[PDB]
Amino acid sequence: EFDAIKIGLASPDMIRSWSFGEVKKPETINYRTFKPERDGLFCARIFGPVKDYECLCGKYKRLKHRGVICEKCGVEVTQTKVRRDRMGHIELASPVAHIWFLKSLPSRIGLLMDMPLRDIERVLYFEMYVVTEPGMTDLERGQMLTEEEYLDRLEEWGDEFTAKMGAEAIKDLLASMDLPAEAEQMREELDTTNSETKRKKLTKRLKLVEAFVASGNKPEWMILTVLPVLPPDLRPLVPLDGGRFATSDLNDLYRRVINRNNRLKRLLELAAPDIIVRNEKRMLQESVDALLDNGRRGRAITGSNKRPLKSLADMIKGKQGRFRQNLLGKRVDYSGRSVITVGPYLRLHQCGLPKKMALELFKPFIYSKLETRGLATTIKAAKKMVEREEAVVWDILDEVIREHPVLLNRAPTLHRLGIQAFEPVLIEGKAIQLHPLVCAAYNADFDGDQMAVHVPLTLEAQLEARTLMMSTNNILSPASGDPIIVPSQDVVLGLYYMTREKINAKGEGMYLTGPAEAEKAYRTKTAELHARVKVRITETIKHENGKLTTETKMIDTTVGRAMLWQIVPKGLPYSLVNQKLGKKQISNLLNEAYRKLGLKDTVIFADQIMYTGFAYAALSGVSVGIDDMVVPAAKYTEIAEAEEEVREIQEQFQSGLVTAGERYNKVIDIWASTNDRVAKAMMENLSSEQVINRQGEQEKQESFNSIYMMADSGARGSAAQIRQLAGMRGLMARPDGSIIETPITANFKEGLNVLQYFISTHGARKGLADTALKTANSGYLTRRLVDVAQDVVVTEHDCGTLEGVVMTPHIEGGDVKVALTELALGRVVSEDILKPGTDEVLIPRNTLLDEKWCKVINDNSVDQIKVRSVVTCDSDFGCCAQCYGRDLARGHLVNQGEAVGVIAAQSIGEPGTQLTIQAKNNGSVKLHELTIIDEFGRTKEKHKLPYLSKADGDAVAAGETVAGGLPRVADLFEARKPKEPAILAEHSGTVSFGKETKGKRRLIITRDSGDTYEEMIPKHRQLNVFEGERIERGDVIADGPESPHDILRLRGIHAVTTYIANEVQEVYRLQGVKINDKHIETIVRQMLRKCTITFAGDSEFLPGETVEYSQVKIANRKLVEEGKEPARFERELLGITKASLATESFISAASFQETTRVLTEAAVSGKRDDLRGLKENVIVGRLIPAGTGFAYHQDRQAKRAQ
Amino acid sequence: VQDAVEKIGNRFDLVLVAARRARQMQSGGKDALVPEENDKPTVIALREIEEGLITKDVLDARERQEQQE
RNA sequence: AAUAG
DNA sequence: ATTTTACTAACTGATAGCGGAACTTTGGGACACCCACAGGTTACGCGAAAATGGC
DNA sequence: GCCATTTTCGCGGCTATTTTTTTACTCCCAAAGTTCCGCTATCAGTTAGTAAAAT
Ligand SMILES: [Mg+2]
Ligand SMILES: [Zn+2]
Ligand SMILES: [Zn+2]
Repeated sequence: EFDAIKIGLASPDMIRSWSFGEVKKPETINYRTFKPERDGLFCARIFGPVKDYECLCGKYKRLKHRGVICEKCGVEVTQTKVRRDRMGHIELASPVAHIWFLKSLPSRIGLLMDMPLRDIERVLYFEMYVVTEPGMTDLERGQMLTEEEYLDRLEEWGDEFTAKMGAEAIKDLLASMDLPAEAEQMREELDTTNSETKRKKLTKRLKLVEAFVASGNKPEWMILTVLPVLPPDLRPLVPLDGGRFATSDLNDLYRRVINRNNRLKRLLELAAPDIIVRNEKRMLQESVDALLDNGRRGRAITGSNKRPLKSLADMIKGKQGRFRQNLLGKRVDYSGRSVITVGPYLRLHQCGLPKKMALELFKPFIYSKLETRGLATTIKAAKKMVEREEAVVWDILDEVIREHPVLLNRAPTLHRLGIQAFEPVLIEGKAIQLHPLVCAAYNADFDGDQMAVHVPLTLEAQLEARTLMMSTNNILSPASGDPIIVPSQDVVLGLYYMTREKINAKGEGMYLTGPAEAEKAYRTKTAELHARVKVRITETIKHENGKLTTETKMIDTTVGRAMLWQIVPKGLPYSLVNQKLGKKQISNLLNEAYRKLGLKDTVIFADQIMYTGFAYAALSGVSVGIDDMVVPAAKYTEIAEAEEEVREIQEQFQSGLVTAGERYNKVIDIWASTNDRVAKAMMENLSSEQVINRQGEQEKQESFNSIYMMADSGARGSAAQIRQLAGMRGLMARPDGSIIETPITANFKEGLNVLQYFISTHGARKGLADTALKTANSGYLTRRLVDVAQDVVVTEHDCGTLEGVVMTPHIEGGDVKVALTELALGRVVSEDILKPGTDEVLIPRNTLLDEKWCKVINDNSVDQIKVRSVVTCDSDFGCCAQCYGRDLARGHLVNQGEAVGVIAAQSIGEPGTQLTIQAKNNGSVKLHELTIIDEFGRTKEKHKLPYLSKADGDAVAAGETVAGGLPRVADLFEARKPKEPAILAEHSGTVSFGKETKGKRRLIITRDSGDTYEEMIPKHRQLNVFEGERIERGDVIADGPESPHDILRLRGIHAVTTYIANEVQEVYRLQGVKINDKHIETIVRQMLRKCTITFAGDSEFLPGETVEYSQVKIANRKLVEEGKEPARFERELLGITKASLATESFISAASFQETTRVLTEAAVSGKRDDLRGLKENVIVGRLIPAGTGFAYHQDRQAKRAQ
Repeated sequence: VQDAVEKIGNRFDLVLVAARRARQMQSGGKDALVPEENDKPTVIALREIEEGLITKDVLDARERQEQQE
């Protein structure tokens, strides 16, 4: 229907065209008949009838008279919904300045007229005159006159000049401006200017002036003469129960405006003294400002409730505004909510849904099937049958929900796995049954959690639920590619208990024909689960090439391991099961099943694993008791020794040998060492036991203690928590953060006393408060990321670019922090991977790196590769599939139409709650910094070289001595400048000292051309530069934190990308969060979207102008095709908030935040929104240009092309 | 639905093709090319796509044949 | 405001 | 010869119109002299950008 | 006329479920428009009766 949204100023004629009448009275409704009053705020003659196809007269009262205007009343015979669309207007007695174009800084009226805002308000507030037509006089336009001076010069000159005061004066000044003449004048003055401040001022004003010329807007439209009036049904006056009426504040504001306008007209008719008229004009301006934006001018007008009235700006803006409350999110039909319980019998694609809840949700479907099969004659009969709850209704409900998927949601929806589709199974009850294996995806536990349920209606929505959102499709984490349905808690415990090994168990040494006979022996009490036996195992191995090799052989194992092998799918080794299975081992089993067998086998295997784990956790009888907390006997001796040595240190303090700080430090170290020793003794005592073997000797066995089993299996519990249960609680911190000298020398088994419990509460409260506040901080960060990255969609397959990024193993010392395989898995090669010391092309260009090619890279000892990146993609809009690579949630190359920006933002934002020289290897030494290369050729030690045993190339043997989490991420993604940033070498050249000017110092550099560049340095700067040295560009002169903007300016796009990615990944890896770097690269790409033009060239770009990079690239391609001088630009790094606010579309920018500024700028500019991103199409109700809608939008782009 | 995405290649394209086929079996009078087995039109369309009977080109060809007739 | 996750 | 039906005339209710008096509603007036207002508020904090001030 | 310091401006997680608020105050009169009850009168619909027709 429509292809774009156009915004701009409104002329008086346009406002009159919108209007169906003029509001002349502040009347709303009669106080007896409750009918609209004529020419009032609710007039039926202006806005439409109050009843469908009726008039206030009651004369024309049917559809026979549609479109006929009653002569007695004037009310058109039509529908009542027209009162939601018909607008009105007020003819203002005096012009009024628009508050947005006056006080939304910077002021557009002031910028256009080149007069300060204070002067404009002085003219408006009737304090100072201003010259409109200077005439044949020394007076100039825009020069201010006081009343005294105005009277003086009125006597002096007379009618030669015109001087006015108020909004009429500003309108006359704006109407008399010659815009092309001003544009020429600013261009000429910019040609012959040197100061950068005046250059900025003239470039801003010139941009405004030429925007006004191009848009067709006239400046005097910024001063209102006709005021539009909203439809009444959008500001309703509706009756409540008991005769009370509820009204909108807009009615009060409009009534104030109308009353003051009528009083102004009456005063002008009475020829009142000028002071009264000036007062009335001030009040009219104040009333209109309050109606448009309350509180911007001054004291906000308040109603009888003593609270500020809500204006139109408040209608459209804010968290509670129309954009966010009603347009970006809505309340929906066919939805429900209930508490969630656990269904351990369900399959991964099934969810237990209550019968009554399904009956309410699927009601139209039940009506349709009752009508179809003849059980109900009409729809009212079907309604009666459903209300009476007949058995045939239940059969119809089963047939309806037979294969209809349903969507389950849990708030907060931190990532897309917070909504998944399931096949419903009708259950008796009122609680939703949720599959256990999906709980980790939902962050859902059964302690009172509630879930919402939605019914997809159309066939497309049903197929989207089945194909995309179904739980069996989403078993990999889109953030990292790791499985997300890994078993936890009881399952793991069961699999741990069944696969453990016991010495001299019943049935040891027995020979078993296979898993079935192991199960038979277990069920007959012949052998225990933990009996060491020999079992004939038939194992099938599916190789990389697809070879299926079957080998039968006798393996030493346990009964439980074979019984578990019974459910393992064919194609996997028995070594994955022939061990004790903790959480990590089961994770490995599922990962190998996915990597070597597929998706269906993995789903069946996961279901069987969870069934078996539950069953054998039940059969184990694992229980927690007070005797399971074994406190070591060494704890008391260690406490006594620590106390005695603390007394000795106190005695030394009283002798003056050591200071107070030393005493504090060594007491703390004493207690920390004591805690470590007690923990070690407790773990050693709890981890082992002594058993009698078959020969009768004593053997050491791993303990079957319940708490030890729970912790070791990874089901629940860790070393620190067992420490607290059976060892020492340890040193605790004060609310400010300092450590208390005496620790809690008691565990939870013994019980704390009052002081120890109070000290514990000190830290417990801090933890809870920190969680509560970081929730809001993380939410705001995630929203900002989603806004900045919402437009990134895979639009092509290959962009045909040769650029890429250099990838190397991450070395932060003597060990690898992360391997090259983990970084390269899923990325497309950009330059051929030649074998080291050889010219054979091991891996060609444009090949996805999967597990097989990762093993190939690892075997041949390759250090540095080059891969395609989203930051270096050349696509005009969005990115292409090759520059992105593998879709982590799907395992293959990313498909066209995938909204990867939203995925990146969710992947980064979801873990925000969790957020708070001697050689060690043998090889040679290479200098660049210090690098220690192994014999294979891989770089394994990267060390700094401050300004050495072995020189360059000299081999070194091992042992030779050659010689704040979430705020940090937010500051990195906002491109914040550090407080004391490092001073970097602006240009490459020879350093030279300079004249130490008072206050702060200066230095100079001589370039290769002999030109001298002067740098300004603060006094307190430990300069690392020496005269006569040719410092390269980007070299550090003064040490300090590095600004990302300086990195971009002096090193390039790759350097800033690496910096941001490394810092963010350092923060995330400190806490153990696995997030792929392509998400951070997508965000950084959205950060590098603007360029400032340095050379104007011949393209339609002004110097010093911040414009979109894609537009410049397209223009440069066109100009090169035309063989003309291209534009020269410097790319800019913006924060995610600033980048979001500086997008091309004003709908998205307004929907994000700062609605008034965005709308004011768009209105003065006359912007046009093409609806190219997701948010715009969400707001206007259209299909998003991603995924299933992608193709649709493409088709339209063809039809517009044709 | 791994077989269906293997036969089509793109999940979004598979959704669109299956939606067209399901609308043909539900709103239109077209009959299934596989045993229905008490299945909804969406599942029937997915099974037909998996069997290789229904593709985008096949649907376009049948639409062209209907237009010719 | 209070409460649940 | 009898029974069903079509035709017609009279009754009655709804309804548009009118009368007229009560009822609601609007505009004007009031002559000792009176002659400048509120009016609660705020223990935020942080970052940007925009407006002032310094020499 | 640029370098720093003070002043505004806008922002601060998502789903549920329990429940209204409260000061402040002339009177009278004449003139005008509107309403409410009662009556009239006309038209259309309904119903009862009787002749016309058919069995
Ligand atoms: Mg919970
Ligand atoms: Zn009317
Ligand atoms: Zn690309």
